[PDB]
Amino acid sequence: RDEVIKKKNQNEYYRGRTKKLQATIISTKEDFLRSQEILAQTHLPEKSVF
Amino acid sequence: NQEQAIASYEAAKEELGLKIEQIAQEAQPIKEQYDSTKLALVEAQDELQ
Amino acid sequence: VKSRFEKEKSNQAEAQSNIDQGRKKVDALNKTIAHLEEELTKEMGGDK
Amino acid sequence: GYTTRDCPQAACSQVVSMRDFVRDPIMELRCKIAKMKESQEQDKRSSQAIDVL
Repeated sequence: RDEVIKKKNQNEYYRGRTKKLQATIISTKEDFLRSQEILAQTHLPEKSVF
Repeated sequence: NQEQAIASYEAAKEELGLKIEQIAQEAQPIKEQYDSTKLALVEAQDELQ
Repeated sequence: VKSRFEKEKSNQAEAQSNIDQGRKKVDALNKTIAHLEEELTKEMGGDK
Repeated sequence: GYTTRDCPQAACSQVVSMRDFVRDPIMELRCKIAKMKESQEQDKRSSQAIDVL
């Protein structure tokens, strides 16, 4: 019984970690939206500089 | 940046190590008091029977 | 108190495994930056 | 506030005291089972939101 209640506590901690991962993927989606401005090589390098 | 991240991770790891050392040196009195109060009254139930 | 100790030691072991994964990552990155330094020496960067 | 107070619900005109009430564990069992089911469905919804994102 002690083992199963401690593993339930560990599962609750894993759910909290999953919520933290949800926050992190939200932040990464925000970073994706930010890079959507200049992400696809908007500043093309010079062709014949050499 | 991953180097500074792993450095912060090592700092958190040593902080957690100090914390677990503290809670280990602090929980032993609680455990010994628990087992002492348990064994002292089990014999009480035995002598009651 | 034993649940506190167990959760603390479990997240400590998790941090230790994360430190091991970070060591793997930093040695892989050392290998890749050595490869990039070889590429730079071939392209005559810091060499010049 | 009153030494003899009837139940708020109808169909029972008799007064109910403190000794008349009994602790029925089935009710709290059902409430906590419903709470556990709600937490489980919330966890399922969060996991599905994780998958679709």
